[PDB]
Amino acid sequence: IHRIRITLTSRNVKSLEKVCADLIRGAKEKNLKVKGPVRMPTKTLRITTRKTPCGEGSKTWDRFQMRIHKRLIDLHSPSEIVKQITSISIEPGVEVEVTIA
Amino acid sequence: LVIPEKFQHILRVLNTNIDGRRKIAFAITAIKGVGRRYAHVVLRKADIDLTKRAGELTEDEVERVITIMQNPRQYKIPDWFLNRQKDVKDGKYSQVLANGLDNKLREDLERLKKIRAHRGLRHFWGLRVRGQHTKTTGRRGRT
Amino acid sequence: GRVRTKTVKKAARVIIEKYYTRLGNDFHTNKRVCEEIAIIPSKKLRNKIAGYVTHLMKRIQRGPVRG
Amino acid sequence: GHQQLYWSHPRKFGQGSRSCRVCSNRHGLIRKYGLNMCRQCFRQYAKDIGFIKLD
Amino acid sequence: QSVQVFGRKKTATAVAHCKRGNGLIKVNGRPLEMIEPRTLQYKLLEPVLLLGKERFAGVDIRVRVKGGGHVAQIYAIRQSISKALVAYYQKYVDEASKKEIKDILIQYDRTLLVADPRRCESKKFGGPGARARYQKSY
Amino acid sequence: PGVTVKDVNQQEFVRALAAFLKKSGKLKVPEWVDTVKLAKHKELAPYDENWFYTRAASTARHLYLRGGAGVGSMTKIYGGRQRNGVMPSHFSRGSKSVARRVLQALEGLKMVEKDQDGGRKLTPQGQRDLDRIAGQVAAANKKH
Amino acid sequence: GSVELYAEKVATRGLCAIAQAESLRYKLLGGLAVRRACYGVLRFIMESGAKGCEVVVSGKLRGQRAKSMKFVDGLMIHSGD
Amino acid sequence: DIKLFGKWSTDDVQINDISLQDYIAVKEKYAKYLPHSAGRYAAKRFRKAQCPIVERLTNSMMMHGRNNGKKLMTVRIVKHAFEIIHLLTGENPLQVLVNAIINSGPREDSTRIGRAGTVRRQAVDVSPLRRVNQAIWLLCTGAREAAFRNIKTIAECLADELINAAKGSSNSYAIKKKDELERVAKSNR
Amino acid sequence: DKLNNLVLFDKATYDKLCKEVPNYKLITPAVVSERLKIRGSLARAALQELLSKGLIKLVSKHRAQVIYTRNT
RNA sequence: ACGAGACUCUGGCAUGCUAACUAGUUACGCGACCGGUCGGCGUAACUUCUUAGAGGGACAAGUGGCGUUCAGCCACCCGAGAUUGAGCAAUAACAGGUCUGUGAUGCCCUUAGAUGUCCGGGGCUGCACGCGCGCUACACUGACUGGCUCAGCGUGUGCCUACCCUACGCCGGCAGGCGCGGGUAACCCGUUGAACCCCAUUCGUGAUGGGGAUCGGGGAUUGCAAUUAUUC
Ligand SMILES: [Mg+2]
Ligand SMILES: [Zn+2]
Repeated sequence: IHRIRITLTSRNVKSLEKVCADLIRGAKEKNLKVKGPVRMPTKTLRITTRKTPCGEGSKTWDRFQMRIHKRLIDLHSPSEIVKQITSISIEPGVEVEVTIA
Repeated sequence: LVIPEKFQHILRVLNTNIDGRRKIAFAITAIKGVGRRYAHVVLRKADIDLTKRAGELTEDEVERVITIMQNPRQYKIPDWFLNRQKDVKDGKYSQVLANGLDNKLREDLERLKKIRAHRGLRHFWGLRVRGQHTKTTGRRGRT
Repeated sequence: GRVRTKTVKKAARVIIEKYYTRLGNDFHTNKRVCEEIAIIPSKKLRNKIAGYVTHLMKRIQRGPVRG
Repeated sequence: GHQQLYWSHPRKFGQGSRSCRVCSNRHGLIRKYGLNMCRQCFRQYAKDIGFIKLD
Repeated sequence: QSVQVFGRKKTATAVAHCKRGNGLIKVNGRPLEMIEPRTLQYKLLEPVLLLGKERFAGVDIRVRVKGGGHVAQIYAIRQSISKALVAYYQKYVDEASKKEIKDILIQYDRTLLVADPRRCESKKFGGPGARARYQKSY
Repeated sequence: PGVTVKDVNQQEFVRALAAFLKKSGKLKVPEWVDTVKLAKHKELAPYDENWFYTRAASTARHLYLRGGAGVGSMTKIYGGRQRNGVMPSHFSRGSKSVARRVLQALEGLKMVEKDQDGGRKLTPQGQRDLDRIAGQVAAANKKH
Repeated sequence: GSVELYAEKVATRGLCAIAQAESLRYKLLGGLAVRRACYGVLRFIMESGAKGCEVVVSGKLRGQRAKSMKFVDGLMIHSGD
Repeated sequence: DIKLFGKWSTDDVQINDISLQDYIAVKEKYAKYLPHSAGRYAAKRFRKAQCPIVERLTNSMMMHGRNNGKKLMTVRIVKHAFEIIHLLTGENPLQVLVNAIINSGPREDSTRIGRAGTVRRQAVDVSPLRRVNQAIWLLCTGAREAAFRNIKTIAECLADELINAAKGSSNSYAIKKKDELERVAKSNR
Repeated sequence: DKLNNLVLFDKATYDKLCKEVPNYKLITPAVVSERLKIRGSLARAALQELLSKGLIKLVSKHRAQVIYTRNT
């Protein structure tokens, strides 16, 4: 199938942007037409906990946070070229999922 | 304009006095078994005008209102609308009204006290029966 | 309170003493000059330094400055 | 017999059926997102997990 | 000939599509004198009342509004309509007419053209809201 | 001219459509209309005693505006504040049976039909009826 | 057969606080006096190019009453990102 | 042609107090259709003097907890009682409100002793802004407790309160409180 | 202290409702209720009846406030 | 030099850039009603609206006063904004709290009719009374009953681990029940049809239709058990 969608998830923005730019550059050096990086809304995981290990003192809370950023790339290519582009030693921490539509 | 035909300022129904100035469906609420919803359903199925006050209805209207109040299931009032559904002893669905019916059926606490159930014991001791804390609440009338 | 910290003031004084020829009375040219000749890791700090440089240029315009 | 009695009480929903995956305690447990750790263990391992303080 | 200029208040945002037409003003498909509270109807009519029907006579305006609260959707609609007329006049008529309409609108109300930046403040622990604190006892 | 639902007042449109439905005499009403409460968060029965026709008119108008609704959607439309006594108030949904019977009565008038994606929608006959009633409302005291 | 484990060396041991903490731990476990071990770890960290460092040891250092003992050198920031 | 609501002009309103002319905003830049403008008059000191007097009254009406933030209700309560002031007096309601503001503001009152003290009070003069603020507060309070536990609706209590204050009558709560404050200031002179 | 308002008119109070209320500058259910010792519901009904007969002019109507004035 | 500031996150502005069938908007076709209304259908433009990256943008910078004419303060113009809110936070100290968070712990105590551990049943709520945090009120600027119309933050099917969010259809006042689907989620719930508020209605100044404690009789739901009454 010529419809290939790459989903990129990461907790670090800089790594995700570097990987997306590298992937699109590789897909454009080859004569492939690629739909640009669609940026899904960021998911913010929140946990609020009491600071103390006990129940004593002024009630203070830690507000922890995790942020998940999601990118989508659609390209028209045979699967072999997609495999060539994907395996380019991507930056650690970025999860890449290639799906056939 | 007040009705000349002896506008009943005070009306006696079930050994209770209802006020003729009160709008119907709220005047008959004074009966100790009838409140708001029961009154409205009774008057709807008795087909009387709800905008009238209790003093402008005739004797026949009040009579049929009393009968439909005392025989709800005979006029297609649903069984879930009553306050004595599946009554213990005689498993009859009914609506208990006023002195002699509501307060006497209230005197089913003696059943609980005779079997010495925990709820009956809490009733006998004047305490609270529905599992509420008694530390810091209800301290009125307990010296 | 718009009181500048010693970081801003010493940075501005050194910048002025070193590059007085390139500077003037314009904030928007001074900030470009500062970002070209200096390494200020923040944009807000750069803007504060450029603003104080403009103030000091106006001050030297009508005489001397102790710094 | 003891075989049918030992640990025979149902443990499927209450606090007796959940515990910290680190310290095996049963109090102050965080079930959100599948962490299944108590509050103190979470404060201890939050940076390793990836939860960092921003605001 | 169209502009699509929009305006906001709190979370409510309204986009006004203004094209060459014959004086139609609708909000979410309903005519202007039908918006909900109807106590602030004059707040909606302020642009056309200030500028006159003659200036809106050559345009059709259709406003799509979504976001938080009746009283914000109002003020968002009026901001969008004012800015849409200003932009249409600037792009398709001249700078002088734009100047006069902008002067009238700004003199009457700055919020007709420039959005209010105020937003809800966060809640901090230790109190029911942004700055209120729970009762302290000794 | 030409008048639709969206260029007339919705309250008097609802009143006119309810009058039309009652006058038609083809809408089947349940036998418990004079006993039910319309919501758990209600305290009394409706005051009108013709409330079924008004509710049918409201439901038909809603299906006109945003089609594809079913029970649950209409139950959420007619939900409201529930006062829990000495407890704080909370949102509460409307009666499911009244919404289901209103929708089932609107069909059979050939004004409402099931939609493919699940739910209810207005039939072209229903759209025409609502638009004619809207034209009547507009030609009425709305503007003479 | 899918998981596998390498093992590499730290570029600069003197600049890894976990490594220095382990070194101090196993120095104290070896009977070395607290001050000698702390000062040695401090000096090794400073000689490795660190801009500054701080070693704190707390507990029953001398006697039945606990106390804390701090060794600092160079520059050390505390606030901000 | 910017009549309030859609019926009350401002061209005929005369403040005629000189002292409060700069602090009652009703006339030309402060002629608006509605007493509801969002507005940011509390951001900087003295700006509330640019707020129209009808909006100041409307804001002062939202009081005693249960009515906090309900400004649409209060603009309705002003629209009514303007419709009622016109019926009762035959004059422009804006003129009646302005006259009430003039009449109900204290001119002197007492503070704690002078430079310092903890025994008695010393008389001092009132700022025009504080005059207008206190007038609005007193008029609103008088209306509020006239309508409480009474079949007389609000927008009737407020209308009669404003009418009495415009007349200077002692049937007004605001006039009584103003006289009380002024007399106490007189005694502590 | 406790006021005792009527719920329906008597001939004396139905009088002084047909030749003085139509002369008030302001006619309101609360005003008529206080000046005729009648309940709010009766006052509203009487004012609606007077307006139906053309003796009263409606100035404004609202769910919370209805205002009438004399026909002059 | 540390702390303050700087810093990071966050709120406001960009018709400028990058670019989107898991967001749309215009336009054009095809339909449904009386040019208009279409969260009716479909496909070009494109990115204002939506997302989220880069960069820009504000500095007391401009003007006028006050100041040693300095550091700065006040006011005004232009401006999206002329003080957004948090996070982190020094030296040093407390016999502050926590051994009941820990396979963190030193010393004691106990260790087999056990202070280990399961398993029944009680308790932790028990009520003359005192004291904190609170919820609902004392109404008419309100209750009731219909009608109308607007959000945002976010959470959804699990290592063990049983337990998810729910559209639509039907049955039942109701609480619920029964079938059928979607969703591991900008894809489904959902266009989150929130409440107050708005509009109309009835009440009519009194413990009143305010207010809902207490208590009786029925019906369901979750659970292995609901009585001391889980909840509805
Ligand atoms: Mg800081
Ligand atoms: Zn743990």
